[PDB]
Amino acid sequence: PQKFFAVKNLLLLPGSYTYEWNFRKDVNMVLQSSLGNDLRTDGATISFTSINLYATFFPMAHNTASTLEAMLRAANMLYPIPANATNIPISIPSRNWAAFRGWSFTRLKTKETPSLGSGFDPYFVYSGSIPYLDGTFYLNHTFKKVSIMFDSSVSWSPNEFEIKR
Amino acid sequence: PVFAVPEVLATYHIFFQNCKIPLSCRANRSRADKQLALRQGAVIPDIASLDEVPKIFEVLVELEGDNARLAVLKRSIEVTHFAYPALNLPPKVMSTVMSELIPAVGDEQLARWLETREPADLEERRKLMMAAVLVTVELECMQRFFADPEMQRKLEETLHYTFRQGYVRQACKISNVELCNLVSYLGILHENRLGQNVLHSTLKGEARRDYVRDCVYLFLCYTWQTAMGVWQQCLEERNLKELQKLLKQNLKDLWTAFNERSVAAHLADIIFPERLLKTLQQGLPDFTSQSMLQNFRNFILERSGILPATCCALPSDFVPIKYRECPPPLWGHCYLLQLANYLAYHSDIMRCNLCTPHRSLVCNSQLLSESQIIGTFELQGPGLKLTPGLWTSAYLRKFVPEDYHAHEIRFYEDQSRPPNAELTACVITQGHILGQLQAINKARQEFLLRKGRGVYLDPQSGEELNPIP
Amino acid sequence: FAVPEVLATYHIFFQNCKIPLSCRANRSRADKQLALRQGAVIPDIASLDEVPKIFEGLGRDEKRAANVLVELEGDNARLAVLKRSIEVTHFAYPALNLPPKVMSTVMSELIVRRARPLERDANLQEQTEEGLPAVGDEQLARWLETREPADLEERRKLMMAAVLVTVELECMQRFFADPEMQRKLEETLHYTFRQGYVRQACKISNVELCNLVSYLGILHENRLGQNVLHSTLKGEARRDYVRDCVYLFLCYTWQTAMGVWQQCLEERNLKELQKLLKQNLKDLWTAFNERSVAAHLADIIFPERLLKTLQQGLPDFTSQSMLQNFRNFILERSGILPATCCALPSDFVPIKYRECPPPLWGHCYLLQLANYLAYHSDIM
Amino acid sequence: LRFVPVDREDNTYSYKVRYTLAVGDNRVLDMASTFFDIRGVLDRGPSFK
Amino acid sequence: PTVAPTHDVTTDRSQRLMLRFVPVDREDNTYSYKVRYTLAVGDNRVLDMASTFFDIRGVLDRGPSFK
Repeated sequence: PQKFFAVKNLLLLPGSYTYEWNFRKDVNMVLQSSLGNDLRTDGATISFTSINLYATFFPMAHNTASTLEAMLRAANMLYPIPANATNIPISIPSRNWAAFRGWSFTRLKTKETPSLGSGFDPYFVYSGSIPYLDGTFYLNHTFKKVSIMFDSSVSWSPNEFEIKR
Repeated sequence: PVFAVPEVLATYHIFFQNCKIPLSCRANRSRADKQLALRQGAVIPDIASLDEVPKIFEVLVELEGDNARLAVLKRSIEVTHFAYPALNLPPKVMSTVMSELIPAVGDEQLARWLETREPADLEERRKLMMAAVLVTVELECMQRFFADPEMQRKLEETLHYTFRQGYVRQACKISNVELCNLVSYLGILHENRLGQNVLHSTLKGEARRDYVRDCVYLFLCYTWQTAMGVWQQCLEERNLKELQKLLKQNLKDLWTAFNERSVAAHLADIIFPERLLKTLQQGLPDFTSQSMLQNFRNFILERSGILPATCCALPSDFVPIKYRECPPPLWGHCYLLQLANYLAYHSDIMRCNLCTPHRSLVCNSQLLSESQIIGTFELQGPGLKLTPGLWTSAYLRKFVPEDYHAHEIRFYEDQSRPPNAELTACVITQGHILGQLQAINKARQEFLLRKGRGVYLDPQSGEELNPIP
Repeated sequence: FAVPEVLATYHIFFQNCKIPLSCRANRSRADKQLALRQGAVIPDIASLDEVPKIFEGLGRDEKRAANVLVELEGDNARLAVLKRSIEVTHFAYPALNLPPKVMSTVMSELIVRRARPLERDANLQEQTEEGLPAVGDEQLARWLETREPADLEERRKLMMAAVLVTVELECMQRFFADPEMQRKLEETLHYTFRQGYVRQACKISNVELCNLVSYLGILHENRLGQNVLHSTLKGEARRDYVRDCVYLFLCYTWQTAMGVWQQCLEERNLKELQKLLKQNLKDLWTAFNERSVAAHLADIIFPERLLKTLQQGLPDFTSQSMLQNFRNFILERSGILPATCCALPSDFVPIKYRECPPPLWGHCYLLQLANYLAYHSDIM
Repeated sequence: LRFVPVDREDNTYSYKVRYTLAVGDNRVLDMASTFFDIRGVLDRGPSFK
Repeated sequence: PTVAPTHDVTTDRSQRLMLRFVPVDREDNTYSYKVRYTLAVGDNRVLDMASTFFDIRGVLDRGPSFK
């Protein structure tokens, strides 16, 4: 299933559009392994033969479309953490203060998060569970204390929270 | 850029009337909350006059039913004389009609009117006129100002705003944009982050009723005082001569009315022009934040000789309840308190008719259905996306003039009667389109359930390897 | 603009914290300790190493009443009702930290650079130099002449605590300890409470000075003020109220001083501080104790000339009205209704440093100095 | 409607596919209802036990 | 002008509430641990006794026969 429009939920009126999408042949990101051993160098490969798209249109009167047309006239950030670090002072880039309806956070591993944002990451040498993509986070118990600076915040508004003493 | 100490000078409000605390003050009446309670169907209280009030019949004493908040207060208090907010017509307006009276008329014209030789009737008529000009004129001006159904609508909506209850709360929740923050003054409509309006939820029981009763009372006082100040600052000494001439021309009729309420009915009409009332009513009632009300409350307290930190103290507690339980002077204050209690119980603050009939999603099916599709909109045909911000603006702007009963407490959805007007959604009007949108949404969801995971099907044949029924 | 409202931009930051279980309210016998006599000197600075350890619990000698905040006996009835009604888990203390810019520069140059978000163009490159601590392990061992990792870690934590709390406290010692500032503080207290000298001045001039108010030397000559009500009350309640009045006044004074500082910074000063920090890095990293490093840092960022220019016109005149307004706004923001009987902010502050958590030592010193001026001035 | 793509390029690490959609006259295109259909060959490597 | 209030004076006529109760006298005999309390008049209120529950904290040694 197509996902981008599963969370955006787009609809198209006339226009004769073009729709092109790319797929992956990197074995690490497409497959999985119990051990997590680099499947790329082990000798695993993938190959496609034919991909076809299935779509479902629906009726809607041109009058309704004209009525509508005349009628209406989350950010992700990853921060480093050197080895054997204990403190981490971060600074959020200044964006629209509005829409700050709470934020989440968890700890991952550099060897597990892929450098999404290219065609192929040569440094991704692991094919196990990618918590950055399937939500299987497990390093949540390694947190001690998180402190916000003195700048005021709306409460559902303390500054420091103790995780474990 | 501000370089100044936070406090500022404001001549608008600085006026106080000093008179001795009633023997029948609120704190000295344990069962006061019992009588002050209101039920469905209660009618707006009306002003009273000396005709039906022969004689006033009446410092703090620990009573048997003194509630906690009042119990500690009745004890730690150096109560000698509590000042009251100076609620009065402009000093010049008053000057016009006291200098006209001064006894200038004499007894000859009065005898001509009475057509009788008894001086007792003459003295009674003189007393009636004096009392009318002292208390009943002001009571009539209040009655006309605050009883306008449109004006009462405005007061109800600003109270809704300030206490963040009901439709404003729903709009804030759905909007994802905070709407309570708007604070206004004569329609300027500023915005202040430094304002608290959701702290009243920490109180319940009789602690809440009283506290709110207070907040609303001071808000009404602030409204009237700012209105009077703005009127005073727009006075024309030419209009003063016109008022003098009109009083000279009308005194012959004005000294010839039998009722006292009637006497005051005509004096307000002559002195209070309708055009001026409408101009004042244009945008005068302005959003007030709870913090500003508390600041005003502290002003009243300190200026009146009580430390704000000698534990709890509310100005609304030092005031009588019934008209025949209060000295004539503070009768305006009594009327204000009754009006405040009526509004407080009307607004459900302890929804009124501003929420239940149409603005309530639970009661209004069309509005709920429209809300359900708030975000799943999409139309490109080369935005047209129904954004939260637009729907909330449409919801806020709408208000049905009918079905809003301003004469008594009705609380629709408690009556076993149909609504005055059919319930309709805010932005979407035609129901056919809404049905179509619901249908597409349902098909979307069912498809996502049917193929959300994706399905493995046999390579050689074409059956599903993991079919879900 | 609405008359009875407020919107400033330099007096509202309101650091938030959980109320120390060892706060003023919970100490019933606090009054006896607060007692001071002729043989009393100004409260002294305390460092993290100076105190052995911090304990937050109520501790021994305190017995819970037979009925965050625990009811106790031997306390003013105000405390009893306060504790019966309010038991909040957080309070919005006034902020007394140094300005964000200077503190950020100090931390970046001295402790560690702030790690900005990773912009998505590459990954797995361990360019630790950007996020590496300002001083590495090898350099620290060289300066400390020891390979013991425990010593390295303890020194690191020592000056981290130093730059987080003591430098802030040090500035304060200097800024509030000056005898001339002490005379001015006494004078402003006399003016705001209209006692003795001020009373005779009013008698001679036949004009009450309650209308005298100043702000950065630009007097506003406000007239709606009355500062004679406090005389009605007497007893421990009077002492508590005065002790608060003075504590809030001192907080306002420091806050306005730190605002005028924050206003007057420029990138030239930024580069000057950067150069000073990099050139002197060694003499700060190597020090005998937390007082020496704190003093040195203070001189680096608090030259006597700067202190001097701030002190002039700092202790502006203030009314009891202005004070109550501040208190009201403090409690309003904390989430506590003003209509509550007898709530004041000084209750939520530990008496002395042995029990306070590190972040609130500034507030502890403010309260102790407040008590000392209150007693010395003979508040009666 | 099935939709056979117009142009397909099988690069080293990507498999690009391009389509062409039709005007929604009297109709609108529910995009999130779309789903692909792949068929290929898989080699799981010598480390498959 | 303050001395000490009472819990009966405060609170509400329509409010339920919990009260901790530290005992007045405690004697730890050889086989028993006696505890004695003192209750307060239920003026405008009545005491739901079965709602009461204790709160114990101690140390336990399970003996050499714990496997």
